[PDB]
Amino acid sequence: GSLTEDGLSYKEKFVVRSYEVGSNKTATVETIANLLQEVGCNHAQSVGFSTDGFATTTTMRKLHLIWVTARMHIEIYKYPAWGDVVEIETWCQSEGRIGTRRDWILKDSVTGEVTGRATSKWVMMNQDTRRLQKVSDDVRDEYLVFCPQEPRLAFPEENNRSLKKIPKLEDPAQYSMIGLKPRRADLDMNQHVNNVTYIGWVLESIPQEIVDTHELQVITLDYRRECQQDDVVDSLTTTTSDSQFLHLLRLSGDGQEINRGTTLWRKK
Amino acid sequence: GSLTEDGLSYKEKFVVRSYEVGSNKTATVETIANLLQEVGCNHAQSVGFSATTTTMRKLHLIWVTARMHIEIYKYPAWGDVVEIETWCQSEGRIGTRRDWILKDSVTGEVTGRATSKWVMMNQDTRRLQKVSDDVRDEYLVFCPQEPRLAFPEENNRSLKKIPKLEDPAQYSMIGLKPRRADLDMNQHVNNVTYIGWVLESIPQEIVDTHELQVITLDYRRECQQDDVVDSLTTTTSNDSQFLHLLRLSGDGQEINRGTTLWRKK
Ligand SMILES: Cc1cccc(C(=O)O)c1N
Ligand SMILES: Cc1cccc(C(=O)O)c1N
Ligand SMILES: Cc1cccc(C(=O)O)c1N
Repeated sequence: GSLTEDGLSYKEKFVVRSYEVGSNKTATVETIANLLQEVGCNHAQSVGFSTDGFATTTTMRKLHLIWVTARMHIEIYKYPAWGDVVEIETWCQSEGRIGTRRDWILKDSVTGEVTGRATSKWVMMNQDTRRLQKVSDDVRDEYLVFCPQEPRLAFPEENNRSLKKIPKLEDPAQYSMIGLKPRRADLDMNQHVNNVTYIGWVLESIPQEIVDTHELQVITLDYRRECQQDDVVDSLTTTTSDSQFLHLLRLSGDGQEINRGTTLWRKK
Repeated sequence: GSLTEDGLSYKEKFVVRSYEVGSNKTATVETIANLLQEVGCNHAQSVGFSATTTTMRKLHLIWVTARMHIEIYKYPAWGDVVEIETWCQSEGRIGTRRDWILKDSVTGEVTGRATSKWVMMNQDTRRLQKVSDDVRDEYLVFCPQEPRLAFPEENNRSLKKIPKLEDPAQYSMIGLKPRRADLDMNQHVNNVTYIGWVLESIPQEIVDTHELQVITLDYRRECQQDDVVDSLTTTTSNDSQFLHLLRLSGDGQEINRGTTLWRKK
């Protein structure tokens, strides 16, 4: 990949792998989310944040700070097929003075048509205590120059789906997958559960009959609390409707909420 | 990637991704096994295959992994370019072997090697069978004529009868279940998932202080989408060796057996 001419965004092409596709011989949404992470991490390396940290800035490393996702919203129009080339463009923007947004646009490498778009919100956490830490300036200065000055949104529309508030799923859930546990392949380089794993866990409670006859169009996922290496998760889903579902991930023990989300599915 | 000049092997470069590395910021052995599968699949596409030949598809025959042996000297770091070369070799009526060599794309040094055994099986009855002359003739042209081994030992450590782990196991990870990300395009559990499951029963203290050097894994039966697996490990031994067994949580049916060798970091 490479930075664009103005140095305010990063672009990269990926060839969809054999093990990256599902039943339809097209990329899974988890493969997509992994590619968004990879282009985001290559964008960080191209602006001088080395591979000694997981896309953390130089001042973040001095403060023992890491990045944590607060929200993820992905919309796919066409999933790339096995062997197809997909080009992803990514950029960052501070959101006033609370968090940081990372957006992506996915395109067909040949025709240039937009096949997908994503947006995410990020906050910082102390890697040792695992407490969310407030940005008291200085950190913003270290990366402001790397953001577009004028607002640039992947979802520029008024009242788009990425801005919607998510309610908490009421018991009893219509569908469930219980006793989900992460394995070592689910962890990132900081030994935290990869943000993509929670997408896989939310989708575990969707009935196979929906998965086989419909395609995932939109997923919005809020991250409230991290799942630890020794935690057990329960995935709950209820139909709210195109098929729409409300999702909740909670710890098997005490029932503490870790994620809430919604998904929209289109018939094939 | 591309076939080599003689068309008897296939080569491909890969850039190690952020999500493909572990705590050491180097590729996990599961990432390596996924890349071996990918270059093996691309080799098959380059020679006109599906995996299956014309006569295999008429006889309802498929290829299935019987054994996998991987040895890693240096795991590539996040961002490093790794070049993998792969080829197949006939084993007569027994089946076929697929070998791989991993190299540092910059220096050319061999950083790893792998070998696998494949047997034919009727897709309906699940019965393993000998390779017929008609089937063999359909793929011998794509194999090197002179034998070419990734492990050119006469009495190699890759090939040896793995014993069955005796109960009680020293270590265990129980109730492992595959999720949709663990399935391949045919909705079968990906062969690499079994490596991840075997490694789940290794104590974290060994993982943090040691690097995996050798893994040998036998495949006896496939885990279904609705199955639950138990991973069992016992130390057999600066080097630590373990004996492994994967079995179904219910009836205790064996699905895999293996061994791993680890070296202090
Ligand atoms: C550390 C980091 C940087 C940029 C993107 C991601 C992501 O997972 O999408 C990520 N985890
Ligand atoms: C503005 C900006 C661009 C590329 C990467 C980062 C980062 O935090 O890794 C970042 N903050
Ligand atoms: C030599 C060779 C290359 C690629 C695939 C096959 C196969 O039969 O699946 C094979 N036998």
